This record gives sequence, C-alpha cells and structure tokens, in this order.
Amino acid sequence: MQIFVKTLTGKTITLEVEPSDTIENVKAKIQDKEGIPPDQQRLIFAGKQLEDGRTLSDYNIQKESTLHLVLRLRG
Amino acid sequence: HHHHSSGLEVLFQGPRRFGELIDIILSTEEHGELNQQFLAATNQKHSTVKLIDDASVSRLATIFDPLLPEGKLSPAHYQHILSAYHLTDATPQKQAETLFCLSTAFARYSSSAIFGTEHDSPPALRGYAEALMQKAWELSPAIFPSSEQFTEWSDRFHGLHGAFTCTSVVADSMQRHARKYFPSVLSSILPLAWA
Repeated sequence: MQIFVKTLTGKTITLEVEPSDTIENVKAKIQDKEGIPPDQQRLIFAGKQLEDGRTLSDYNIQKESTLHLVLRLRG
Repeated sequence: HHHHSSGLEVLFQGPRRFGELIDIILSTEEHGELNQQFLAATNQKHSTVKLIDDASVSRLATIFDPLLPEGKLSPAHYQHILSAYHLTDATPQKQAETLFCLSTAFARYSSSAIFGTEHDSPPALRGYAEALMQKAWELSPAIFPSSEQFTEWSDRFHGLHGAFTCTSVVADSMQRHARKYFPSVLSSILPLAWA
C-alpha cells in the first residue's frame, strides 16, 4: 500500500509498504528515497513516536496514511 | 521632495516593505503576539527569544502551512509578495532576486542568531525559506551559481541526503551570493541590523 512521509519542513515522500513492514524498514525506504540516515529519523504517527522493532500495523497505520518525519535541524 | 538621497532610500523603504510582508504572513487578527515577535526580531542580529520548543513548532505550523501547499508557495501568497514589493509587472529575474533575498532573510530567522539555536531550528521557517528559494529558481535559474548549488542549499534546509543543516551557515552562504551578484536587491530586503 501507499503511505506518505512528510517532514516538518514540508517535504513529502511517497512509500510503498506493507502493514507488516517494521519501522526500521520504513526508515530504510526513506533513506533510499531521500538519503537520510535511519539513526537520524524520528517518525511520528497520531502523536506517538514510532519504535524501530514494531510494525506499521501495530500503530493502526492504514493505506494513504501520513507519517511525520522529525529531523534534528541545526540553527 | 525626496527626504533621502537616492542611494539611502532603500534603508527606509526596505524595512517598510518587510513589515508589510510580516503583516501578510502573521496576521494581526489571529497572530498578534508572533507578529510583534517577528517584527522585534528585525531590530538586532541576536535574539534571546527562541521558537524551537514543541509548542512554538506547532504555532508556526498553524501560520505557514496554509502558505505552503505541497511545500511550495501558494499562488495567492506569491501574488501577495509581488504586490507588497511592487513587482507585479517586473522581470522574472528581478522577481527571482527579490525572492532569493527573502529566502535569505527567513534562513536567518531560522538560524542560531534569531529564533533557532545551535542544535535546533524552527522547521516552518526553514520550509518557507526553501519554498521562496524554489520559486526564485523557477523564475530565473540563472541567478544561482548552478543547479548543484541550488540542490545543496535546498537539501540543507530540509536535512536531506546527508547534507549539513546549520542555517546560520546556509544564510551566510546565500547572503554572500546575493552580496556578490545583486547587492542592491539584498539591501532592499534584509533587515538593516542583519546586514
């Protein structure tokens, strides 16, 4: 299914994923599309920070859901 | 009668028009406090007021999200910029240089000197700055050194592709470019204290 990953700066990434994919796998797909190292990615859905070892389905993430990607952005 | 010599009028007209742009972005109707805070920040090159905590990140999203559909300037907001700067009939190159200098100013807003800190930066201001730069690129790619330099600055704003993120450096870099290639436009945009 398709999900969207939107940074807090307004950059939107489209991913192809399965409900059984882990958060780690999603971070790896984000790295493949936009070159962000997974250890710098903080993913948020429904206000909760997504944990590496869990699946998308554990957070009730459905088709066309949007996840928020929080990056440490230095001033 | 002109009360200012020609080369000094920019020092008065620039701050006027920047204030009008701030009134457009941060409505006094709904956002009077942040409106004042953005205006006050133009008065010196250092701010003790920071907008990096979760509440400030949320407040700025409220303000900028309507202006940045899909991460780009909305058509309506872009027209409002053109009107405020009297650029509706101007060349795409003049429009692009103005938008580049506004991008630089909002890069500075996001930096450690103003509302950001060493380690953090208000993402909405970074996104707005990058969208201004994107529109300038669309209007006149030739005002940039290269497509590669555009992409470097853009990746830095968003933290993509392993790029560094420090916007004090990003803003300094774009400001150096504007000072070299269109310093009069830069003088017309940048708050005096930030020059």
